Amino acid sequence: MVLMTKPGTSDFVWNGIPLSMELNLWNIKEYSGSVAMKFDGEKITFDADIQNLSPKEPERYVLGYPEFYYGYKPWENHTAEGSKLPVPVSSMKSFSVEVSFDIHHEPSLPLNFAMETWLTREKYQTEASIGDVCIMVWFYFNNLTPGGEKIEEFTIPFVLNGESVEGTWELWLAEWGWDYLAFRLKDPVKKGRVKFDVRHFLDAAGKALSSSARVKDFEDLYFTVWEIGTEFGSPETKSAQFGWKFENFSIDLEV
Ligand SMILES: OC[C@H]1O[C@@H](O[C@H]2[C@H](O)[C@@H](O)[C@H](O[C@H]3[C@H](O)[C@@H](O)[C@@H](O)O[C@@H]3CO)O[C@@H]2CO)[C@H](O)[C@@H](O)[C@@H]1O
Ligand SMILES: OC[C@H]1O[C@@H](O[C@H]2[C@H](O)[C@@H](O)[C@H](O)O[C@@H]2CO)[C@H](O)[C@@H](O)[C@@H]1O
Repeated sequence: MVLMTKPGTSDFVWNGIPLSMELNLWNIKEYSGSVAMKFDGEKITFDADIQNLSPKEPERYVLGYPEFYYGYKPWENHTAEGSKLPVPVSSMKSFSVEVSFDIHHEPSLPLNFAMETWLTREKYQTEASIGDVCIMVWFYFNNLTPGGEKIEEFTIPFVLNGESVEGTWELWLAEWGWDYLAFRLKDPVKKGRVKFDVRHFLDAAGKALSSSARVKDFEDLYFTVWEIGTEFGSPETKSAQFGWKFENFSIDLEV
């Protein structure tokens, strides 16, 4: 059992895969109340009942992103030992990700269930800047839209509860300190099991950024990490009650 009740990171191994869990309240300046994140060998759970919230920077909009991840998260300069990432995007033949999840939250809270990676020019950067890319995949959202603006839609297959389906994904793009691309599933799923190949999203992103003047050689960027978690909160959020459970996690990176 790994149990955290304050912001921090812990490495763990689940089904033979080395991972990191981060009770991530990155944009919260202050709060009162409770947070708890736990891994017990079969599932990872997170619960929060916090109040008196204020952001470190409202321009960033969200307040936090409790999560777990496989690989190297640039911002924390951290990877658990034994990860196959980072690798150049061009070396990835396929990268299957599967996980069961159940998200619960008070109705008014801005929240998503989103996975993400950071594509960087150098292998072990400690930040993203111009030339780098953040790609997110949102399977659920409540009172929250992605940053930037919606520019396209893509039809990308995934397996939902064991059944192959074709999802329709909106692609939202923002040019900030780095390029932000968020694919948002149009029929969000709040509880279920999903399995999909990240390569489809990398392919769509590479097409969308083909005429970019900021992102130069997409396929030469390093795919550093795969994060799974829930962003939550807006600049007006003063309290947050929500949590989640993730189970049945597996990956298959073919390089
Ligand atoms: O303490 C280490 C380092 O953390 C920096 O915060 C990171 C977070 O760790 C990371 O989760 C967050 O990712 C968000 C991203 O910025 C958004 O564009 C979008 O992708 O959603 C992500 C999850 O909400 O990025 C921030 C950095 O921007 C601290 O900022 C830094 O001071 C600190 O040293
Ligand atoms: O850290 C940035 C954050 O942006 C979130 O979208 C915000 C956007 O930043 C803001 O300009 C717009 O007015 O509101 C949206 C929220 O509805 C985005 O949802 C996050 O993924 C991203 O992390």
